[PDB]
Amino acid sequence: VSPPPPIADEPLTVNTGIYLIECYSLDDKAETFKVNAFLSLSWKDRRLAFDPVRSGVRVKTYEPEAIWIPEIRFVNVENARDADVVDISVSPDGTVQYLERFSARVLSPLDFRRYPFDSQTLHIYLIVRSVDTRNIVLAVDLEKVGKNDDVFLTGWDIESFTAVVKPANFALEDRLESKLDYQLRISRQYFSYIPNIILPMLFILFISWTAFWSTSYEANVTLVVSTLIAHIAFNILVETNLPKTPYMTYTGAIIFMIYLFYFVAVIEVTVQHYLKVESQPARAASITRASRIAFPVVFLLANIILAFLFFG
Amino acid sequence: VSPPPPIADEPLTVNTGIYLIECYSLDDKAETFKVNAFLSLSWKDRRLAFDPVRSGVRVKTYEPEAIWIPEIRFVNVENARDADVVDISVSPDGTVQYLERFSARVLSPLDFRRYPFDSQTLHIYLIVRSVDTRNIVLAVDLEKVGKNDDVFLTGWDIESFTAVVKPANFALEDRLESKLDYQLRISRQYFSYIPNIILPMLFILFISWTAFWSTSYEANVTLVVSTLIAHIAFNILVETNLPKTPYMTYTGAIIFMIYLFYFVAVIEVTVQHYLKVESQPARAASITRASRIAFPVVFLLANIILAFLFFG
Amino acid sequence: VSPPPPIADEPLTVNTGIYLIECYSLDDKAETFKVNAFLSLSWKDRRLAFDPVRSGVRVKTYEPEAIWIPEIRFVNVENARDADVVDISVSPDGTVQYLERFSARVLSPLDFRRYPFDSQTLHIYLIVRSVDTRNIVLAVDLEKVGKNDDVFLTGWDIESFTAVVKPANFALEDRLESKLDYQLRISRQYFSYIPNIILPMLFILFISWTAFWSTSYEANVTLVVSTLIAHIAFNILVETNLPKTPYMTYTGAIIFMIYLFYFVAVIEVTVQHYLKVESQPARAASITRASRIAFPVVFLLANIILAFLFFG
Amino acid sequence: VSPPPPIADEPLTVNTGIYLIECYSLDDKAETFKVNAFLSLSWKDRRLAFDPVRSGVRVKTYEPEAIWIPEIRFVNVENARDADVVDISVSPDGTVQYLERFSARVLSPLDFRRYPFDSQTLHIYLIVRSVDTRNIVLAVDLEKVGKNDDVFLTGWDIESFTAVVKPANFALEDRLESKLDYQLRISRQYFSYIPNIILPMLFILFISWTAFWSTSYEANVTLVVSTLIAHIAFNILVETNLPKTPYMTYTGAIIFMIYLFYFVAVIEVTVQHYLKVESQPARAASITRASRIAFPVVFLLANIILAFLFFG
Amino acid sequence: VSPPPPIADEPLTVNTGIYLIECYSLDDKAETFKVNAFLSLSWKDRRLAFDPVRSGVRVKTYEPEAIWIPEIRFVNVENARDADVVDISVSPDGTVQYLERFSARVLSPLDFRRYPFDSQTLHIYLIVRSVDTRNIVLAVDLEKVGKNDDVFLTGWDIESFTAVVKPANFALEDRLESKLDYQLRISRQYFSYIPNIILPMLFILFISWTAFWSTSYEANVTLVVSTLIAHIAFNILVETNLPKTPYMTYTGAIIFMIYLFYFVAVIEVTVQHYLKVESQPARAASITRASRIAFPVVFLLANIILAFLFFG
Ligand SMILES: [Cl-]
Ligand SMILES: [Cl-]
Ligand SMILES: [Cl-]
Ligand SMILES: [Cl-]
Ligand SMILES: [Cl-]
Repeated sequence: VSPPPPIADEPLTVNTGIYLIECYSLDDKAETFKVNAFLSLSWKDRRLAFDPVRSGVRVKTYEPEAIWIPEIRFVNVENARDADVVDISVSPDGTVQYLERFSARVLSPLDFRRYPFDSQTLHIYLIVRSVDTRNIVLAVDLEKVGKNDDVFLTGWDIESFTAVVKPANFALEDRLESKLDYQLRISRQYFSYIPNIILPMLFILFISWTAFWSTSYEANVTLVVSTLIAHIAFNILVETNLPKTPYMTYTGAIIFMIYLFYFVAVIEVTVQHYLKVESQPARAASITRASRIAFPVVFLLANIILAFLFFG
Repeated sequence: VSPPPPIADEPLTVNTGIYLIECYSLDDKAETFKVNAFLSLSWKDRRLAFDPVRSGVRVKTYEPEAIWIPEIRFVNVENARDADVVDISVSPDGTVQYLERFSARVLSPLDFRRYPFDSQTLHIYLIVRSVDTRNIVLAVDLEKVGKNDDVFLTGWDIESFTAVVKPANFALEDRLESKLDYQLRISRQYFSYIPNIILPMLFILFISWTAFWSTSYEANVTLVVSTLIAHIAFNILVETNLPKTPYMTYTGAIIFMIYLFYFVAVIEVTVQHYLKVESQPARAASITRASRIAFPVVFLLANIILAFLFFG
Repeated sequence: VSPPPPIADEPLTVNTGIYLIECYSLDDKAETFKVNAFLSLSWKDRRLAFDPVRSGVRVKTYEPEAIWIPEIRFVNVENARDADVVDISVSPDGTVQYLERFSARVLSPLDFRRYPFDSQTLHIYLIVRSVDTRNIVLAVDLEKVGKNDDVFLTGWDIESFTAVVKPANFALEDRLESKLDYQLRISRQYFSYIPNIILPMLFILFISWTAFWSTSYEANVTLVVSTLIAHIAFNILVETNLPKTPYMTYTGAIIFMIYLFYFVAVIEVTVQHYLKVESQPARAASITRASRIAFPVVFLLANIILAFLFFG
Repeated sequence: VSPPPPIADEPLTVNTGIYLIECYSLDDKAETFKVNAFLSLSWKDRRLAFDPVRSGVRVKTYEPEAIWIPEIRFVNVENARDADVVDISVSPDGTVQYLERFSARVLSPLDFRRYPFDSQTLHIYLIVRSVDTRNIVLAVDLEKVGKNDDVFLTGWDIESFTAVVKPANFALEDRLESKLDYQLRISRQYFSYIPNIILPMLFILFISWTAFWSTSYEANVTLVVSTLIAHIAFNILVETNLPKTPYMTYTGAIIFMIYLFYFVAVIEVTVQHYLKVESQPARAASITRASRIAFPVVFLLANIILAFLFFG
Repeated sequence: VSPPPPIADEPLTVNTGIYLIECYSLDDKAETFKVNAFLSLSWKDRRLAFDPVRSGVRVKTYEPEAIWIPEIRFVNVENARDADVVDISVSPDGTVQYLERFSARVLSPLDFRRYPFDSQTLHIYLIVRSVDTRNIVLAVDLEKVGKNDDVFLTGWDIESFTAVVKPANFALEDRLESKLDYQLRISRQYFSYIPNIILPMLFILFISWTAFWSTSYEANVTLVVSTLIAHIAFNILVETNLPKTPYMTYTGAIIFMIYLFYFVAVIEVTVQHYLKVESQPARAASITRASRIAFPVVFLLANIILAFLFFG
């Protein structure tokens, strides 16, 4: 119909609230997730007031096409939400209670600096646009914000679901707008990464390090290059999941360090064989004895330094 | 129109029933499946009673827009169901029979602790919301719950399809709700996993174990590392299907144990060669003779212990 | 409007017919295909009879919303068909001719016991439900069943498209139903499988068998294990297409037999080297000479036996 | 409303024309492509004639629901086209001009006998069905057939877009139909295939051929088998794109020939080693000297013969 | 209703403007992206003028079905946009302000000549078609063109979003059309490509180059061929992302050069062994000493020349 008119100049306040039902399909590469929740709205319309005694009823039920309903939209969605109306009720003083169930796909950036052990915050933005006759603002109803106990995300742990009470008011396309922020905090389940990726990689590296206790050139070459091939296959498998980022991450640094270590091991084997052929066995023995202790200690120190750099 | 009014205060009872027609597209990674079934509803509306003699008919046929129909919704669905109405009939006393055919996608968690030999239970939740004038509850009609004989799931065996008679009543968004639980029990067909994965892996391990009957260092190195590469390829192929879980599974433990065994075999080969070079052949012979018996027995004992731990 | 009334008690007969236009997207893993065809219906309604002389016309054209049309549904479809009405015409005696074009996705199980050389039968089920005032049955019009000459399936040969004349009548949800069966017979084009998979595998096996003409342990080990790795890669590539079945197939048996042969070849090489080291060259020579003839003959006999078992 | 009536018996002629705007998503495996074009129709309706002087206008604009419009359909489409009406105008003599923009997915078979250097023809079929009162035929308007200059297909070169003027008239479902044929000629861009696939394969084969200048059995075995593994990986990568066909193609023949060459090279190495061990060095030298020249010449001759067979 | 009439002959001017909200899903292989933006339109209709004093209002709000709205379409879209109307307001003099929010998928070609370090320009075309009574042209409103500060593309850096003020007027299908061009400039984030692809490839090549400091034929063969296999795997992984182009790119040239270098290294190893066997050690020593310096210098010079050719 038409937005309600003020007494003198006051803005119209709409109280909102979101109750989560389902959360699924978190795509790391596309930075998307899908949601299924309740949307609650409430405002005051004095034109709908009635006398309970004369009417003989306490609550009046309306239809969406029979009264004025504010237009609320989500900002970071791929398309408009698929919503259906559940209930509309009017109090004797004119207060309207609105409820609906929707479904939508949300876009939200992610941070991968600590990819196996990272935490993320997902954002949902609600906006309303002011009409040429009235100014509309948004508020938060704290008793209508929550989530179901059966909400589960495959691979993540859900911590909290709150909202920022203070809205943001600005001007866009020669009109005023109000924005609300709903935040969902999640943590990644990293248990499966240890025995699936972390430990076999260490085993393969330790297997490659056995060339320092041998003097056969062909066996050393075979060991080191074959372990390198296995490392390449594991790196391809891991990289199939991580997206491309404009910064450095923990896993990428570790993989690059492993490549560097393989290169240095090849150089050491080559040097030892060259010295042995040149009839200098003592120097080659000394070099291989040094390397036997040098490689693991440097690996451990570099890993400690990287862990401090990325998590400290 | 409007919900029927009670005599004094009694709640309105709606009898439900689901008859399965199709079941397909069980996605382990997404924890989803698709369904195609009949939905049956029945309640009492005294305002629709008629006299069979005066009307000359026994059953009156209505349209969905001409009478009041309760709003029933599924809880764990990605979107609202696609339904069409099949038949609406009214008995002379006012009893309404409703039938429809729908299609929907259901979300349900799965347990993978015994992944090759596991059984699952799938859940379908039906809910109804009470209106401001009447209270509505849900019931189960046992003669209208069942499934077709041609219902098939690719890779699973269907056991039963029942419903929990007792509903759950609670308060949500300042209104009362009633919930029903439909359970479908399935079992995985594990026949194909044995000759496709289990036995070739054993063959490859046995091939790698042949290095204990040889004294050539290069051949032993080649055998063990190449078998390791084959193991890595098989592990990648198997892991392409299993999702990531916050707990330990049977297959993952077995794979990790195989990696450990390969590492120990490499260490044994390296030790034997080092002892042989150092002019101590008897100690190397003794070690290799011990290992020849030690490896299979330990493998068998560890497999028995793991099987008891996960299935006992 | 309302279903036509009988004279005394006779059921209403609806003559059906399906004319195929397109067939595409046969998914072996999902056991699905898509269709695009014509649906023809015909029945008698005495309330629509007219006099050709008075009206001055021979055929009267109606609209779908102006007369009664029976509700026909497909049983094994994922969703309801997307149909549009092409023509409705009424004969002077009351016979109605109905035509429409639809599109749908069909679910039908497949048998993979002879996967490269198998034949399949696809099923389409038509059902109708009886109303509370009349009983409805289904019939087949043989002059309206057929297919286009340009219907093609990628990888299959289309043989015939017939229908079972006799319908199935039963009771479901306290009402009578009639079901018709349309069958489409197809055969797989197996030409490409021979030079793409069958012959290179034989070449690789023959290459691995060359180790029986050599006495170098390292070369034999390299040959056999590298050919095993190639076999594993080919097996992964083949298995990417075949779904998982609760029974044994031809290809799986062949692959398992090849794995067994590789294991036995490794054992033979190991035995020959062990005998040679132990200063028993005559026994090793005899064993290798025996194996040279033993392996191909056993392979051929096992292949003949398997072929007789699966196709005889 | 109703189709226009003839004077005595003449059929109704509809002039058609298609103007291409976009062409994209050519799927070789599914044999599909997507289109976005204009559809133009024109016919004569004498019931719509008006006097320009009395009306004071030259062109009258109508709505699609206010006049009769023929039903035109595409034959080889997966679903019905998504169309919207752009303009309807009527000339003073009764000639109607119709314009619309649609989008559709087309099915069309492809020929892969010369897959890297092949040319294809894509087909679009337009059909119309005759009503019980009038006969309708199709014609081609040559001034309204064309394509945009920015139409591009990823990986193909567009040559021409014409139409066959002569329609095909036949009887289907007891009615007459008229069919038109629109053809689009395309050519594949084969530039990228040379340096990406063709030349590295030749390099690998030449690398494998170096075993004829050596007398070390182990090195020869390593070279040949490792090059075979690389060939298998390249063949898998190439075959990921080509679909399965009931005939032989150029690429498949070349790959099979390369497999045959690898097998013969293995046999030659094995024979040379066996002769050398048997204290017959001259015969092995002669054989290897012959093979050094024999292999490339036979390869070149076989390639020339295959090229003549497939392209001559 | 009907387009507004001119005074004598002037064309109707429509001022446009696009405000970006979201940009996502840039597919390199399909050459597509998705957008979510505001569309603003403005024109003059003298038939809607009113007197503010008599009406008592300053702005009049209409509905889309109550007034005439020009038909604006996007040219390079896969389907018609999904739009909803936000606001329609009319000034006292007759100026109409129109606003809507849409979503669409755009087709735009890309250039890959400098694929890791390339910049692209994306194009959005707006068109309008003239009616038979009035001529319509398009203009740009510079105060309504812009983008949000939170617009992000995964893997790209957004630089600017402007529009070409001058429209293109031409004739199509016997009517006049006007076209506008909106351009979006983006730059690829190339940081991740260095440590993920560029440096490990250099490490592998350097590892393969170690064969010039050895005289063991078998070890050299193993090193070079295994590094070649690793190169093939890396090349497959890189090529999985780049589409096929009718021209040469930087990455393809580099990969082809690496293949050439591997071939020449194999030839050098083979020559050295052949000379050594023929009792000419000095010539082989000289050749290997030359190659030790020759290979890296030629590699560096070729890389410099290629970089100058593609970027200079
Ligand atoms: Cl929205
Ligand atoms: Cl629902
Ligand atoms: Cl249906
Ligand atoms: Cl169509
Ligand atoms: Cl559009």
